[PDB]
Amino acid sequence: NTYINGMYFAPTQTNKEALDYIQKYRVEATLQYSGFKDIGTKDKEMRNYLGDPNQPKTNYVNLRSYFTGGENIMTYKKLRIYAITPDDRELLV
Amino acid sequence: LGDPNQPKTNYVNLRSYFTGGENIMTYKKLRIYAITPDDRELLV
Amino acid sequence: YPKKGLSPLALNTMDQFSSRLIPINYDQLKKLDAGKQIKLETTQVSGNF
Repeated sequence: NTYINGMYFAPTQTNKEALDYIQKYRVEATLQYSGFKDIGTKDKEMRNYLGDPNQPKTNYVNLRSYFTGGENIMTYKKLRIYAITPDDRELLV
Repeated sequence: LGDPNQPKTNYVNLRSYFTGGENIMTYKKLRIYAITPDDRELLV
Repeated sequence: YPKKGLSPLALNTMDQFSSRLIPINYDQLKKLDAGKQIKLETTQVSGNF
């Protein structure tokens, strides 16, 4: 098994300002026991892309710091947006 | 060349660009930005 | 102040005799890091005539 820790999300391209515009992501994923529970919202984090010390800073979703007890697996999940007034969807699998 | 007794020269930090992978020994171009215009320096 | 063609004014200190730059702890730094922005208000102005 491989469990996911987080999502080094949307690497620095040559044309992106929209990653400076969001403040909150909203997760739905399947835990190991009682799968597909709803989890809450948090704020984004800024980290170096892929941990390289000479590489810009992108968004990040620290999936361990949510309202879980267990892990995540390679199954159904959704990743939604809090734009400043409305909701939006960004990632699915 | 990393010598601690050697003058300071230019450097092009190729890891800190918009890549995800590596570079290889094939076709490449490396260009100046002079203060108004564009100009070319290195080709392989 | 300043005039129309000059750069703005910079404030970074908080003493009467200017040392001790303004601090921010860890939670306020992580809130500032996540894209938020602080607001600046004025309260009073004392002057001369």
